[PDB]
Amino acid sequence: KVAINGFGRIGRLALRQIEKAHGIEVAAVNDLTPAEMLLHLFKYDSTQGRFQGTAELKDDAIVVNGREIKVFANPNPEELPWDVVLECTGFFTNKTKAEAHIRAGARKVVISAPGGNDVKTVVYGVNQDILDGSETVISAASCTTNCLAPMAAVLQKEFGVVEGLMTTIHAYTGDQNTLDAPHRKGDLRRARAAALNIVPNSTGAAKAIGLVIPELNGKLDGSAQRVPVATGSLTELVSVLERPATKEEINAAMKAASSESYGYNEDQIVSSDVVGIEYGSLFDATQTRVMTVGGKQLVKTVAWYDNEMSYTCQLVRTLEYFAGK
Amino acid sequence: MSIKVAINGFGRIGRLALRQIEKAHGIEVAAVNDLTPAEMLLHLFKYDSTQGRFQGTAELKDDAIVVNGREIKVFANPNPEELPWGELGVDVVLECTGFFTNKTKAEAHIRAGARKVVISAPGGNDVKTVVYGVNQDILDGSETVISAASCTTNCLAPMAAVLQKEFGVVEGLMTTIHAYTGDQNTLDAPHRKGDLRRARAAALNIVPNSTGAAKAIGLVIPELNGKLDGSAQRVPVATGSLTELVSVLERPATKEEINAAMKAASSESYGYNEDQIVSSDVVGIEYGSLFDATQTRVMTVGGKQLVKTVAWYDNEMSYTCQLVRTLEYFAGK
Amino acid sequence: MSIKVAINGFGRIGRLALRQIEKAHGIEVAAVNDLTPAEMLLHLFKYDSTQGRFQGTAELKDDAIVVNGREIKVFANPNPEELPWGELGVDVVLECTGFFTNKTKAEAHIRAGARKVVISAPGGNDVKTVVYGVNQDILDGSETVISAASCTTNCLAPMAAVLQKEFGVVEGLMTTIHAYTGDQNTLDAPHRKGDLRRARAAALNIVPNSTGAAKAIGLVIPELNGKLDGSAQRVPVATGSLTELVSVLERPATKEEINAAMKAASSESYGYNEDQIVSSDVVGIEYGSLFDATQTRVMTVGGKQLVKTVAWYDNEMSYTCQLVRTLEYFAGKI
Amino acid sequence: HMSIKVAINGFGRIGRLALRQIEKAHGIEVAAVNDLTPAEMLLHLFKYDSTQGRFQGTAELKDDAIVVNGREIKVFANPNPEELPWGELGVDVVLECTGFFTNKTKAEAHIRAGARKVVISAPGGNDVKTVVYGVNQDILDGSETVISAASCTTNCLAPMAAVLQKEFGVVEGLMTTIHAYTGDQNTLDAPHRKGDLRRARAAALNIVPNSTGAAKAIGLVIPELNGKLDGSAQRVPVATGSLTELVSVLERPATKEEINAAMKAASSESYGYNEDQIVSSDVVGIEYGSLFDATQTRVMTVGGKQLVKTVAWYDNEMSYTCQLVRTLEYFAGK
Ligand SMILES: NC(=O)c1ccc[n+]([C@@H]2O[C@H](COP(=O)([O-])OP(=O)(O)OC[C@H]3O[C@@H](n4cnc5c(N)ncnc54)[C@H](O)[C@@H]3O)[C@@H](O)[C@H]2O)c1
Ligand SMILES: NC(=O)c1ccc[n+]([C@@H]2O[C@H](COP(=O)([O-])OP(=O)(O)OC[C@H]3O[C@@H](n4cnc5c(N)ncnc54)[C@H](O)[C@@H]3O)[C@@H](O)[C@H]2O)c1
Ligand SMILES: NC(=O)c1ccc[n+]([C@@H]2O[C@H](COP(=O)([O-])OP(=O)(O)OC[C@H]3O[C@@H](n4cnc5c(N)ncnc54)[C@H](O)[C@@H]3O)[C@@H](O)[C@H]2O)c1
Ligand SMILES: NC(=O)c1ccc[n+]([C@@H]2O[C@H](COP(=O)([O-])OP(=O)(O)OC[C@H]3O[C@@H](n4cnc5c(N)ncnc54)[C@H](O)[C@@H]3O)[C@@H](O)[C@H]2O)c1
Ligand SMILES: [Cl-]
Ligand SMILES: [Cl-]
Ligand SMILES: [Cl-]
Ligand SMILES: [Cl-]
Repeated sequence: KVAINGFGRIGRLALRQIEKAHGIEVAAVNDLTPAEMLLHLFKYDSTQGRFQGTAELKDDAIVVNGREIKVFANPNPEELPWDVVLECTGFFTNKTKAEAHIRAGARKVVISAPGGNDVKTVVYGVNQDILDGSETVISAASCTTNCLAPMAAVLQKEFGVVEGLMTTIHAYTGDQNTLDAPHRKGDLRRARAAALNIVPNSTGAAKAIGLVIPELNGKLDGSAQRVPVATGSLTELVSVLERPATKEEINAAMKAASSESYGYNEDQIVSSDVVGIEYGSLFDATQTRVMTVGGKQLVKTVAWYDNEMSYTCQLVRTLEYFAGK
Repeated sequence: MSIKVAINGFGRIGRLALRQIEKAHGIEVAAVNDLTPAEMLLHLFKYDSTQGRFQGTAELKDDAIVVNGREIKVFANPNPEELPWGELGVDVVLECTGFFTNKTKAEAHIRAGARKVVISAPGGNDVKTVVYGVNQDILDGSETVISAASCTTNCLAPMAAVLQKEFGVVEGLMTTIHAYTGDQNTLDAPHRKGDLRRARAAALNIVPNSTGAAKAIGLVIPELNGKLDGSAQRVPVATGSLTELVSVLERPATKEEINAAMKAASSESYGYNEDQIVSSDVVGIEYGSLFDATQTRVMTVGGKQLVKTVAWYDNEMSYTCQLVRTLEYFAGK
Repeated sequence: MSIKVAINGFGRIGRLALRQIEKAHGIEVAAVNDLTPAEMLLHLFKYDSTQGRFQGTAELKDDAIVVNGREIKVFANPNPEELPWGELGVDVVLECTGFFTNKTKAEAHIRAGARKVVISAPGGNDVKTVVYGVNQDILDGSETVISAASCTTNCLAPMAAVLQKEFGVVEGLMTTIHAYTGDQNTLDAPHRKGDLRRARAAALNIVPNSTGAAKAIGLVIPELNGKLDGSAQRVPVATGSLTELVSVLERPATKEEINAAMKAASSESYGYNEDQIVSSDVVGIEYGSLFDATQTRVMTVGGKQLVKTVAWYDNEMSYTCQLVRTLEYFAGKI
Repeated sequence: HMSIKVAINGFGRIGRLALRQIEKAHGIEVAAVNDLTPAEMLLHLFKYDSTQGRFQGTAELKDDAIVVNGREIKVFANPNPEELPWGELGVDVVLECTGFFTNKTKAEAHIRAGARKVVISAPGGNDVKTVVYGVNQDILDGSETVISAASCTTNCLAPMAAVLQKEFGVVEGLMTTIHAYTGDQNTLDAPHRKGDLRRARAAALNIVPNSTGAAKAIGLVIPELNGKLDGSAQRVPVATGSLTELVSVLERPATKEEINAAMKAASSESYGYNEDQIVSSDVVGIEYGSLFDATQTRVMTVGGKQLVKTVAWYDNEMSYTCQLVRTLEYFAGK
């Protein structure tokens, strides 16, 4: 029995994915918007396509595949009439703010974002075992961490990482402006028209990797380039390894760790081929480069992800695992 | 002493208005007001994704931007009552926020000490609406708050004026094919005003939306009152737009007669085009409307004629230039 | 005995045509022809920027693709009369290259031994032109080359049929607001066919361009012969379109009457929509045309009425489904 | 006492912008252009440009010529350079901008037609010297007939890579150019002429991985970096304007400030220095071949080991064009 705070991109897609899930179901959503607008945006999606199911608005609820889900329009989480709250508003990104859902009535909580260093942070398929169930607020990290972590863990376990720099070439998101206009958080680059620009912007995914993979703590950093695609992204990591490697060995080790969370690709795919996938990360063997200069090696590895759907499915896999405890 | 202008809302229209007034003689911007620190505003003034780098010097100071050496005071007060327009000797306020679009709200600037307001949007019917080059003569000087109409109205009005004078208009339906604007969302998300179509990702969609522009032609040209209506389709270009009018005229016409009549009426406000241009060629033009003779169609069936005429506009720069022309005329009179 | 189809031009329409024919019974694609090695065609069949991954299996063999376990021979002959259509027993060619869009050019396939050709485009004024759901009865099977018209005609025709049948049309002007297509350049560059507007960067511009969909409507709906014309505005969406028709009707009308008549005429080819949808909601629909009742306008000024009706279409998938409906109907008589 | 008379082969993105730039130059003038198209189309694309704006000058048509700022420029449409009247017109240098003659034997056709020298607007193979103006133009000794102005990415990377090599020493480095899409990509998903499965995909819809030899070419432009760099490209949906990231291991310790101060110290007309929070569209139309962005400099130190990222912007159109013109003027002066 799950509940979704923030019926945004992540919140609405989560409901779509939970609709296919057993033993947990979305019982209620909360947003800042009337139900008619939430229902419309659930049914019709510019990048994820039409919802595959029935969705109609009843009195104070929406009916998805025959079942009723209550809808609320409150900007105060403490005043929510609440087992697990998917926190997807983007405004309660730490334990103190997310503790307000617990004092609204609900037991546990999964923050759909980095939740700080005082909350356990799980990338499903990498370190979900660190959870023992007694946690009240957990974090599923960022979209980029879920892409970076499986690739980086394999590099750490199989060769060891001295250090690495990341570049995520990222779809634009709603925290960028449609056209040039003042930006709420003072970011001079996110203020620019999103669909017209390559936009450099900072990201902490690589620096914070130690929360998911302790043995990479302090070894990675990087930054982002936002580009005019509405969803679909990739993460490059340029690293110095501790032992020699070939492109073939690197790719072979990637394939060995492939799972429902970590896909392995050998086709000449582009970003739109990645829209809607359910892997949290899709390794691209075609982009692996090991460059050797006088015995010294420098390595580039690349993984794709749908920053929307890839993260949503990871959010649901982690949500399911956390519930089984 | 120059006419002293203050800009309320340093947005798309506000910033370009500053650019155009910088090149004008006899008038200068003394202050701008917005919701933002001066550093964010200065950056957006220098760098523009569709209109190019600012061609001039622009520097940051303590609560001010210095444009071509001149200090422009920067305020960040969302209540226009409290702005020091009186203290600064402001003559005219360009009201460009999108939030003070009627007579009583815009009169807060006059209570703050300014003499006149021009609203950069439709301002209600108890405020005169001026499309420069069509009906500015309706001003008699005693007005305090006026409107420069919408971007689309400034595009349609000169085209409709020629059709009415030369042939007479029975009725007409407009379709504006419009660049997306800041009132549309970057990605699918809740929309503040409840618009299920403006809620959708702007650069991904053909987005139908309503507009009162064709109805308001009935105000700029009274002999067209109740005769026009239309709608909009927002499309994924960041600026640059066109207006189509399908009309029933009262007298027979040919494609050549319509085009010749458009050219004869061309001016600094109403341009005349015969090239095979597309919307990006229209970015940054200074005509309020650019008639496209290549798209004129007069279709005759059993004596009955149905006419399509098309004009381009940069919904940003074209409108800004009409806004500045009206401002200069209004400040003189 | 299944109806054997070949696809000439494995492009946007050609590849989607294979997807739809794969789901059909009694008809199957035996071969495709393009100017390209099979790996490139297999790759593009599998991966599609606007229509999504192929929902099925697709693998490469020697100069052939295997779709859902079935071999489809692949050819690369740019001259269609040298294709082995007769030898393979090909009943119908879907002509989707954009280079053989009249009777003389498309007859190459009959010279190569195929029995019938359907052109996925306007085929000129001297070939039967069919919008499925409007006029497929004009076919008796003895035709050798027919046209399924353009994407816009399949959008315009069902809407215009209702207006003509229910109210009578004096005249009308169309505007299609259309996704950019492959006949426009990626960036500003010389254009092969000399069009100064299609030369411009497709995804940066509103691009006026001509279209014969309304002017040629008389081939599909005889009572509208010579009564419509119109034009296009190409805009930066990669697929998905709408058609506006501004018309003068012969008798008075209300928006509700127009909308009710559209819904009454709705079918698998002609959808009826009442939601506040935008173009991306229309990518991948199977209606040839989706009428939008929210955009209907009847304007009355001193008794005189001017009418606007608007219909959506996925110029890719909407047209493809119309092409396959026409193909199936044509093959059941051939 | 005669101005340098230039012919432009390929009136494309680079060809047309080169004409704009040469019009502003003293001592050099365009005498003719050649393409595959009638003069009306070339004139139209010269006046109107979706990313670089309207031409700021006069441009009119005549009988098989364009008149730019009052001066006549002859227009030809012959696709074999052997037959061009380069000798008869006294053409000193040909800017080879077609993308179809990017090696020495193909480009020497302009010499056989009567021209004295050729500059290829692209990598030209290894038996043609590759010149990035401001980095290595002194390698020309005058005896060259055919030279290359390299690629846009090589012109972006080279001044940045030169400062790091001279000031700190470079062990190795990997490049990623995040690059505007170009005309070698398809408008929508379609077969690709050269068999590239990613450039086959819709350009304005995708992040498109693609290979580039730019980082390897630095080993030719800056011989002390031979064999030390490689990299690749991601084409993204902006119509022009790009950046190049370099992740490198240096030979001596460095800080962000030292790296930036050295970049600023080397700035010139070719190599710009930026400290503002700019995005790609701010770079459209710049005349630097490379614009270093001090705001993206990163030095990461982990247990004494350092890894360095430096980033430079470029307008792959105008930045390269101005580099092309500088190289032309220098090459023409010998
Ligand atoms: N968008 C992505 O690609 C992405 C990827 C990974 C992680 N995330 C994270 O997920 C979170 C949500 O981002 P998003 O993409 O859904 O953006 P969004 O703008 O689509 O989602 C926010 C939604 O919640 C609503 N909302 C805002 N404040 C609220 C409040 N106080 N109470 C209730 N509803 C409120 C908004 O109206 C909107 O519908 C953020 O923390 C973001 O960093 C997003
Ligand atoms: N953009 C166009 O094409 C266009 C064309 C014609 C007319 N207009 C009209 O011009 C007006 C402005 O449009 P825009 O496109 O420039 O919008 P915008 O969002 O780009 O700019 C509006 C600015 O006003 C500021 N603002 C908002 N509320 C404020 C307040 N209370 N006090 C001070 N500053 C405040 C915002 O911070 C923002 O910078 C609107 O009324 C719009 O309808 C726009
Ligand atoms: N794209 C649409 O929205 C749309 C809609 C309706 C109708 N149509 C029509 O369908 C046709 C194809 O359009 P498209 O968009 O699919 O084009 P496309 O460019 O995507 O596909 C054309 C294909 O034909 C191939 N081809 C070209 N010349 C050939 C030859 N001589 N022999 C064999 N193959 C050849 C090309 O290599 C390419 O794969 C055109 O007539 C077009 O007007 C297209
Ligand atoms: N676009 C960039 O950012 C960029 C940057 C640096 C270098 N370059 C290089 O410059 C060259 C041109 O690139 P572009 O982007 O201008 O391409 P383009 O497609 O815009 O221009 C090529 C032009 O050459 C013409 N042409 C082709 N074959 C011809 C022939 N046989 N004879 C005469 N004219 C012919 C074409 O009609 C076209 O106008 C390529 O080698 C490219 O790699 C491009
Ligand atoms: Cl970095
Ligand atoms: Cl309407
Ligand atoms: Cl028309
Ligand atoms: Cl690489």
